[PDB]
Amino acid sequence: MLKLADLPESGQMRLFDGRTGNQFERPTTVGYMYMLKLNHLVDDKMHA
Amino acid sequence: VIDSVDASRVVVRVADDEVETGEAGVDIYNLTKYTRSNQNTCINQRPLVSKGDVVARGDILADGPSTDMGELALGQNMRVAFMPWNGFNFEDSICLSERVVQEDRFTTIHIQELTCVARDTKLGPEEITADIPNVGEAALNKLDEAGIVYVGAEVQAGDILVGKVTPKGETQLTPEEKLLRAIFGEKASDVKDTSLRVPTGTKGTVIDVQVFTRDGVERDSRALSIEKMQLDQIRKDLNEEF
Amino acid sequence: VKVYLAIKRRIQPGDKMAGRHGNKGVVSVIMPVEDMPHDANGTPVDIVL
Amino acid sequence: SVITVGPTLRLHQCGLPKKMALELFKPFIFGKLEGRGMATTIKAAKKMVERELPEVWDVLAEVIREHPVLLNRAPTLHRLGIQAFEPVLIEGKAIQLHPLV
Amino acid sequence: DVVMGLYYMTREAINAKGEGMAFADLQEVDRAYRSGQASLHARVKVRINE
Amino acid sequence: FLTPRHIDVQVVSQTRAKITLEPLERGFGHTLGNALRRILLSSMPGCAVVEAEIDGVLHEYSAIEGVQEDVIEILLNLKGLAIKLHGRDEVTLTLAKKGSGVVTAADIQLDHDVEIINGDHVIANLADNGALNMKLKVARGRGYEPADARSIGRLQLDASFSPVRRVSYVVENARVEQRTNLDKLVLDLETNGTLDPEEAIRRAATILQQQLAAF
Amino acid sequence: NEFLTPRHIDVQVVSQTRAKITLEPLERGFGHTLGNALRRILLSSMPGCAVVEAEIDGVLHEYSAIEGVQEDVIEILLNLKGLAIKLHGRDEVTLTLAKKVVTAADIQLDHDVEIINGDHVIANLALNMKLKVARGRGYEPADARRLQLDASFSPVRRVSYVVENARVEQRTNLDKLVLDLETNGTLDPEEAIRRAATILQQQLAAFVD
Amino acid sequence: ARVTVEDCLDNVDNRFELVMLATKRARQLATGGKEPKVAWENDKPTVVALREIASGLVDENVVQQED
Repeated sequence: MLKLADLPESGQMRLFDGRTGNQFERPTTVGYMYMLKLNHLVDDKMHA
Repeated sequence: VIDSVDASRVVVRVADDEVETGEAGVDIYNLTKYTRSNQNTCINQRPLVSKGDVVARGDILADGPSTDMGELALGQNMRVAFMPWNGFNFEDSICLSERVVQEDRFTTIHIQELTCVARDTKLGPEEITADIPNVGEAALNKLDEAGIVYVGAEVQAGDILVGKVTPKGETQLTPEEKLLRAIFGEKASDVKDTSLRVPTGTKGTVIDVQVFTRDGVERDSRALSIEKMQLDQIRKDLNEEF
Repeated sequence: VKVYLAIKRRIQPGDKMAGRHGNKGVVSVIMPVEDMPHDANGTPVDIVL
Repeated sequence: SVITVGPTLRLHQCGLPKKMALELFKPFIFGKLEGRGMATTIKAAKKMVERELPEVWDVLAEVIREHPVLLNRAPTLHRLGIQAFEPVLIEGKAIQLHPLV
Repeated sequence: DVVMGLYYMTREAINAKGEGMAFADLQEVDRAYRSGQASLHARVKVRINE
Repeated sequence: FLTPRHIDVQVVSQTRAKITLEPLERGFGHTLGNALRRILLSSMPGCAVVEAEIDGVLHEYSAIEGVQEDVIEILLNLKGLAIKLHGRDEVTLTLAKKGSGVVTAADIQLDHDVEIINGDHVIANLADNGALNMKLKVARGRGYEPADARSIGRLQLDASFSPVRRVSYVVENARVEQRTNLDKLVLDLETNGTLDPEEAIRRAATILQQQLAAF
Repeated sequence: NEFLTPRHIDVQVVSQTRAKITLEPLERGFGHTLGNALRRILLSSMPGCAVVEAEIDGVLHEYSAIEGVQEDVIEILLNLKGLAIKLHGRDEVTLTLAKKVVTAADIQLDHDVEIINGDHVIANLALNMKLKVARGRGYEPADARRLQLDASFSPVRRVSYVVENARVEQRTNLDKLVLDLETNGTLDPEEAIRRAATILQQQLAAFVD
Repeated sequence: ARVTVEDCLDNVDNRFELVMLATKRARQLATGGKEPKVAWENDKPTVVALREIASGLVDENVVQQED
């Protein structure tokens, strides 16, 4: 499923540095993580 | 088949196979509106069907909160990499991007409750009266002649919502208090104002107010507006099912 | 009486964010879309772990 | 409150949001407001710190740069759970902290 | 994160671009590394004003 | 020591467009591409629906008759709408439709300075039970502005405009017979059609010159 | 649509070769943008002059040592690599030094090249060389295109910046710029910042309106 | 420019009496009877007191004579 959609097989993408602009001499891993939202906000716990 | 889809209620038709002789098409479904849960979070039902489609037994018509188009859909997804970036994800921390605040992806809306009572004391009774002392222009502009803020008004931090005036007798006032009362020329009001307000850090918009009165007691005009809105909504859904 | 006040809370710096495999975390600030590293396709990364 | 990490701050300083910075420095802002000569009262001072005026941050930032604060975890484990830092003026509701502490 | 920075920063590499090169000083090496042609791990030679 | 002139705007779609200005020297192309993306992704003048007042429902949560979607869904569809404004900051728009038919973004009554881009974005679904009626008040902002920082029917919304979504830079090797390494850059500006990409580059040029005139 | 114009308030100067400028009034996402762009245009390329060719006497390779110096020929080459040379007349000149502790001002030079760091020690007497400098816009390594060696043409030495939030009355989320620089001494820090930013002015000034 | 107590902690090696000395110095500064030696760098009297402690300008007998 990684190799059929024009994506690298090990998740070893080649990324570009947005801050410094120097080319990374190492392949990185990106993707999509489905995360959750919690009932641990600041507004219900803030005591003023 | 589905005749008409509305966000308040949905109706479906009954086929000739799984039906009785009399009262063939009778199927109402009151969708849960924006009410209060137990942990002060909002709950609602969103329809995911169209007009002119057939359904089956046990089909999903309207999904609740954190459910979309028939399946459980709790959160959202975004592009995620594994990198310690500038100490923002220091040990196990998170570093977001401007897409989640610009597209309102992982934002959440809570429904905050505020229960105010209007009791009866031995020195003087209380009522929902809009004529409250120590009320400025910004507080009086939000509340009506009854004493309750209108449906859908912007509530800021430190706003008076409900109307509650309590009396007092033999307060033993200081000369400084009567001096500051006589300087401004205001009347010596012996009735205090114990109306509830919002806590610090809450600045939102109200959606509805629920009022309960005793049997054989005087009713507020805001209560009359609430019960007349509820009865015209009930008569509207009875008329549409008829 | 009881009034139902709805707060339109947004993303603020310091909210709680965890995934599905028990990785508790707190967001730091609202960093822009350019500071994150991007690939050659055109889609920059959003939430870096 | 809840904490978060701030990596752009030194060891001799930290971050702190203005919504709690208006109240944790309340006798200091009352003394500065009654000593500089803008408002000698305290009820108008409460009204101007609850009305979110524009000048409250300019008169409040004098006791942010060089004024210590204390911060303690509510589950206390050892003696390093309490600390001292220096706040700055940021936005939001939660507190940024030093990473290496 | 800081210890992975010191780990991936200081390394004994076999094959890289700029193997056997000479650096003038510490900040000249910082200029030469950030130019985009030098690697973070390479067998190089530099004097130190310690 | 050459200045980048005679740019070429390669428009391959209504969202994405390629622009290659000139091949730079050895080490300059990544620098100019990173600087241009760092300034273009920061803040661009876009437009979004910041205010919305409905005459059928008082607030933005309770449902009404005739509308299939929820009011949260219709305000999400309004804040997800791409709108183009030429020379006006605030303009009042209306929306009204009666009948059993769907409504798209072309059904909104535009003006001489109000232009609609998308036509496939479905606004809502109607029925024969009831109808809807609401007014749209949009504004042009610089950066992100929430409803908390910025009568009874006034309902505030957050500024959610996105003038640019997906950009990157791809370096190549060219030859114009003046040096050894000539690195040219390709910039895929993907926008929502609310503004011109060349005008966005000119706006970022004015921002960088107004920011570096002080130094 | 009103943008905030930045104004230079203070400039903390501690020495002639190290300065620390700041920029208080900025926007939310423009401060880190301008700071990282300025750091990039100082680290990437800057037009200058540096030693691109070297030659030793009696040592063909870098491993062969010489006689007449308490240090090694490795130390002599690393000492001559650390010089700062600025010139504007010619493009490639060859410098010759013939001395039998020496200084940097003992090299035979004409009026075209201007020596700045003349107190830099090269060798220690206890010696002939042929150095050639050239103009370079970017970094020219030894692999791409003791004979060939590296060259540092940029007068800047170390760029660093930390951006933090400031005290803003009219707005909420606006951060300031703190920038620390160190140079070779041949150029002023603010003049080097201006001479690096003027190519960013010229690259998009004709396109702007 | 920064709050540094190491210049006194490496000098007196006590970490006890400098708290009382900076206490009396800050009280004399807030009382308005004694002028500070080092100039103000947009700070409170605490930073000036700890800087006068770490610089070695005020001692126990000097603060007792200033009282």
